[PDB]
Amino acid sequence: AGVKAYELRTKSKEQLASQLVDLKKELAELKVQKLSRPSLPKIKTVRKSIACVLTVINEQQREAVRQLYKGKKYQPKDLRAKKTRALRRALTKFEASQVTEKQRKKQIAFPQRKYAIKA
Amino acid sequence: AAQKSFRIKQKMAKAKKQNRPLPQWIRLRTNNTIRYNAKRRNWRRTKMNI
Amino acid sequence: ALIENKKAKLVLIANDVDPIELVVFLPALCKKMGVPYAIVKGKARLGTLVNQKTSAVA
Amino acid sequence: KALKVRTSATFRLPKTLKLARAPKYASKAVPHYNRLDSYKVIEQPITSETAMKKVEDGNILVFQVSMKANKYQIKKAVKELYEVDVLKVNTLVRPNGTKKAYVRLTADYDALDIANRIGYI
Amino acid sequence: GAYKYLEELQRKKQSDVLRFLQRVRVWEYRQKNVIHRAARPTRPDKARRLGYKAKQGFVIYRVRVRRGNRKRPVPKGATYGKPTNQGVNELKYQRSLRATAEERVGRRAANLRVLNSYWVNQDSTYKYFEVILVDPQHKAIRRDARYNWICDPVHKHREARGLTATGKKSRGINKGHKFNNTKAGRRKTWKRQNTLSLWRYRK
RNA sequence: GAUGGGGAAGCUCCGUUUCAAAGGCCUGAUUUUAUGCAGGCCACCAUCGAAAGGGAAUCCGGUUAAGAUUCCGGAACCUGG
RNA sequence: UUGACCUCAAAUCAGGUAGGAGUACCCGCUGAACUUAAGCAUAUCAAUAAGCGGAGGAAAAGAAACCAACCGGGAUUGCCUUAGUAACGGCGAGUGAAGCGGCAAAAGCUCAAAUUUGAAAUCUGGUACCUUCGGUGCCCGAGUUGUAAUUUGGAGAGGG
Ligand SMILES: [Mg+2]
Ligand SMILES: [Mg+2]
Ligand SMILES: [Mg+2]
Ligand SMILES: [Mg+2]
Ligand SMILES: [Mg+2]
Ligand SMILES: [Mg+2]
Ligand SMILES: [Mg+2]
Ligand SMILES: [Mg+2]
Ligand SMILES: [Mg+2]
Ligand SMILES: [Mg+2]
Ligand SMILES: [Mg+2]
Ligand SMILES: [Mg+2]
Ligand SMILES: [Mg+2]
Ligand SMILES: [Mg+2]
Ligand SMILES: [Mg+2]
Ligand SMILES: [Mg+2]
Ligand SMILES: [Mg+2]
Ligand SMILES: [Mg+2]
Ligand SMILES: [Mg+2]
Ligand SMILES: [Mg+2]
Ligand SMILES: [Mg+2]
Ligand SMILES: [Mg+2]
Ligand SMILES: [Mg+2]
Ligand SMILES: [Mg+2]
Ligand SMILES: [Mg+2]
Ligand SMILES: [Mg+2]
Ligand SMILES: [Mg+2]
Ligand SMILES: [Mg+2]
Ligand SMILES: [Mg+2]
Ligand SMILES: [Mg+2]
Ligand SMILES: [Mg+2]
Ligand SMILES: [Mg+2]
Ligand SMILES: [Mg+2]
Ligand SMILES: [Mg+2]
Ligand SMILES: [Mg+2]
Ligand SMILES: [Mg+2]
Ligand SMILES: [Mg+2]
Ligand SMILES: [Mg+2]
Ligand SMILES: [Mg+2]
Ligand SMILES: [Mg+2]
Ligand SMILES: [Mg+2]
Ligand SMILES: [Mg+2]
Ligand SMILES: [Mg+2]
Ligand SMILES: [Mg+2]
Ligand SMILES: [Mg+2]
Ligand SMILES: [Mg+2]
Ligand SMILES: [Mg+2]
Ligand SMILES: [Mg+2]
Ligand SMILES: [Mg+2]
Ligand SMILES: [Mg+2]
Ligand SMILES: [Mg+2]
Ligand SMILES: [Mg+2]
Ligand SMILES: [Mg+2]
Ligand SMILES: [Mg+2]
Ligand SMILES: [Mg+2]
Ligand SMILES: [Mg+2]
Repeated sequence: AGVKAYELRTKSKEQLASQLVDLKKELAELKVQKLSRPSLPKIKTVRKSIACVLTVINEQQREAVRQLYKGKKYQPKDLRAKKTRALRRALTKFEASQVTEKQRKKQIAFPQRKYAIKA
Repeated sequence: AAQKSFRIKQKMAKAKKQNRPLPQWIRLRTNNTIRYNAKRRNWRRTKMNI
Repeated sequence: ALIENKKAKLVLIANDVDPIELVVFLPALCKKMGVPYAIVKGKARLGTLVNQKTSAVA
Repeated sequence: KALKVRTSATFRLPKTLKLARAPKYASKAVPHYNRLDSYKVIEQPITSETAMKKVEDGNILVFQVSMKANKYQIKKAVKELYEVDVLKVNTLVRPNGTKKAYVRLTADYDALDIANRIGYI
Repeated sequence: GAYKYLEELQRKKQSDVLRFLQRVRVWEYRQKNVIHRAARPTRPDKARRLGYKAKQGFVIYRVRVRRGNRKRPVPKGATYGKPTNQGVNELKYQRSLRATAEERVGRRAANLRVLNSYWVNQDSTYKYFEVILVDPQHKAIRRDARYNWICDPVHKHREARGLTATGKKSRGINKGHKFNNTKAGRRKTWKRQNTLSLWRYRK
């Protein structure tokens, strides 16, 4: 059978912890029964279920942290958008659009005008 | 030998678990070109060199 | 720039300046231009009348 | 006007005030869970033709234990998952990678009654 | 500005006033370390016309280099070759010591960029240079578009590739018939004149 | 064999206590309180390096297809609190 | 006694950066010899291999302290060509550019040296708030040993 991911996001931190303890008793009883019978494929469909509970809990904990650093500077590093190293050590779009005040007068007075040859 | 470190003994576990033939269900698979185990190591002929 | 236009009245010179090449020509300018110049001890008491730290001339 | 008298002929670094950390952001922002759980210390009961002779006769309850567990973390894992007191914890590293644990129980707690209770005999 | 007065006073190096300050500063800088922080420029006219602005980020370092020729590092003067290259002592190090002075402060402060450098003082054993460095990650340098080009990653370690005032001089990048051996790069003008170009429809 | 330093275009070399502001233990002070401060002291000044050097403290009996002064039974010792 | 300046430190102080890999191409340093000269030492191989430092998707060069001697041209790079010529070389072997012309591509510019002086008008950081790859307000600081505005040689500034 196995658990589903969308039915674990509607549960609290206490209920997901209480579900996670019961799933580790499932391996603690079926690894005992693993040496009795020569083949037990039932252990595969529950170790992926613990990997699904540990994903929803890790999802709810990180989203709780993202709501208190929201709207302020100095967020932690793993919450930052990485996207590469080389563009993080680079000029931002505001700092690359910084034109000097002398060239700003030249762009207003004489911009790149359009022209054509027809007559 | 017999009074060793853990790092030397750690590679002995990988060297022991690889000294075995192929499983019997390997040769029956679809499109298999493997006929035997070519990495069989014997302690008398080819030493592992740690 | 105020000495060359004869617009200075009393020029103070601080001896505490460690880059001395900034300040060696200041008694030379005030001598030819007729500006009376004074040498005062410490650039720290010149920053109290101006609310700065380094105020070598006034 | 007078200076400070110095009774020693050696000038040294003055003791200053070292501040404690008041960080603007957490380092990893998530308190990580227990890396070695109570269900991760013990991983498999060992049922050989020799390990079962220590359960019935020697009062030794043999477990297979992960490599990151000492004698401390095995004794508090049997007392938590079973409520069974432990006299001694005895470990050896197997030659095939994992670690074997010989756990001798007390005289008041029998090892054959806990074997058939959980499922292996 | 009064920096025109400092410009003519600095040109009289063998005057009676700049021979007193030469001897005090050659002793003060020798008792300090080889590469140490200079918290204030001693020549405010030279640094300003090289690009020093009195704000947060522009850092002056003072550096010391040894004086003389480059002895060949071969063991015991043994060449093992033709007698043309047999000489050891009289090899004279095709880079300027001003560029070596810029390179040693680059390895120590790898988070700053070497802008320029200038001579201050010397003796028979050392040369003294005040090398100006610009901090690129400071927000006054990331803004203020006069100096936003140093944050571009093609200017990483300009002192090691010859892009400074003494780097382009030692490489010999100038305009002229005298600079035909190197005008845009010596190893680039060497490969344009020895590449045997074989076309599609061969002439 | 790092560091402070001194060389070297540089990979790195020398030195290791030498032209260095190079450090941590006992106790008292507190009854908003946690550990800041008053001392009295102490300058020793990385670290690695011999399962035959130095070096705290266990024995006998029994036991397994193969384990032992390590398990069991009995009897001791040392270190730390 | 107390408050500053200057210089130099201390921090598991607040938050930022490099160091390594790759290395075909690219920027410098350093640097041979076999071979050729029918020997060999200058030369040649070669301002190459190896070694070393440092970047990017290109790098580098670049808006003349230029080419020219003409009715002058007009940043740099690439190609055709000049040319295998001028010249260098026991002028021995060998080595060897550049100006013009045609074409691909074409884009130019800003810092100091000036008194804002009837008003540091400039900027980092902290904090509150928000249409937050940012802005406003506030509080410290950097800074007069000079931060904005103006101009930088083609001009331009101060007056009328
Ligand atoms: Mg990264
Ligand atoms: Mg970053
Ligand atoms: Mg042994
Ligand atoms: Mg043999
Ligand atoms: Mg052999
Ligand atoms: Mg070996
Ligand atoms: Mg053991
Ligand atoms: Mg002169
Ligand atoms: Mg400063
Ligand atoms: Mg030789
Ligand atoms: Mg040689
Ligand atoms: Mg000397
Ligand atoms: Mg350039
Ligand atoms: Mg040439
Ligand atoms: Mg080149
Ligand atoms: Mg050719
Ligand atoms: Mg050629
Ligand atoms: Mg063709
Ligand atoms: Mg043909
Ligand atoms: Mg060493
Ligand atoms: Mg030893
Ligand atoms: Mg040791
Ligand atoms: Mg020993
Ligand atoms: Mg011994
Ligand atoms: Mg016995
Ligand atoms: Mg046994
Ligand atoms: Mg035996
Ligand atoms: Mg016993
Ligand atoms: Mg007893
Ligand atoms: Mg005791
Ligand atoms: Mg910190
Ligand atoms: Mg690198
Ligand atoms: Mg390389
Ligand atoms: Mg080169
Ligand atoms: Mg050479
Ligand atoms: Mg050959
Ligand atoms: Mg020959
Ligand atoms: Mg021959
Ligand atoms: Mg020969
Ligand atoms: Mg030769
Ligand atoms: Mg040849
Ligand atoms: Mg050559
Ligand atoms: Mg190479
Ligand atoms: Mg890249
Ligand atoms: Mg680019
Ligand atoms: Mg392109
Ligand atoms: Mg121009
Ligand atoms: Mg004409
Ligand atoms: Mg041209
Ligand atoms: Mg010819
Ligand atoms: Mg020849
Ligand atoms: Mg010839
Ligand atoms: Mg040649
Ligand atoms: Mg043309
Ligand atoms: Mg432009
Ligand atoms: Mg300006």
